Amino acid sequence: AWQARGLGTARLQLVEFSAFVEPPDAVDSYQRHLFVHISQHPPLESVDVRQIYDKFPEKKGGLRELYDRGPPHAFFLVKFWADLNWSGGFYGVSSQYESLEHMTLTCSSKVCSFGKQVVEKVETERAQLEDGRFVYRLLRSPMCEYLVNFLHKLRQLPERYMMNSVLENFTILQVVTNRDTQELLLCTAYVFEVSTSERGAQHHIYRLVR
Ligand SMILES: O=C(O)c1cccnc1Nc1cccc(OCCc2ccccc2)c1
Repeated sequence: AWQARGLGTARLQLVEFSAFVEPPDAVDSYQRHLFVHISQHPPLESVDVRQIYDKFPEKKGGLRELYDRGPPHAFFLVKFWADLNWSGGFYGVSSQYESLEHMTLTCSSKVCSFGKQVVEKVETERAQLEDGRFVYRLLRSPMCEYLVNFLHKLRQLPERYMMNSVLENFTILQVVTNRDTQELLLCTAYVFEVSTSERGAQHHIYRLVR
């Protein structure tokens, strides 16, 4: 009855999320290539979280501990089929959330390889009042150089199944918390495959249950 139908909770809803590259010539005629993209402008299916425990960090800030803090309804798994056909351009990530209440968000994004945290980015965004609800805009964050280099290497692999093998061990954990109260608002686990290109980016969102 109170089961999510999109990625978010009654406190904080994902509006839009994308990762993209704009070619250097974008200044002349604009174009951006979307690696992955969620736009949220029946209940979702569910995946038991224990199955994905070892794809993410441990001991602290890991999935089990986070799920242990709660709240359980705030945990989502997103599977992406990334579009890897698109050098020297701008690699960016854009996130947008909204809420009924005014908070200061802290958003932590962790890239893990074989479950070991490899890179982490932490950002805060203060609410902006706008049309009844509050909007949080973390737009055009530069991709970190580890991911850009990873994408350039990945795009070079001679077989799609080889990119999928490599991506089997690559995950991203995103945890959004109330900066002031420390309460977790949204935790999203991302897992990745490569899209055949022809099909651009796709995704499938699941609730994480236990
Ligand atoms: O923004 C950053 O530097 C950043 C830093 C630390 C952690 N996470 C970050 N961002 C982020 C979050 C979620 C997805 C995403 O990229 C999808 C592209 C992609 C990557 C690999 C295989 C296929 C497709 C980027």
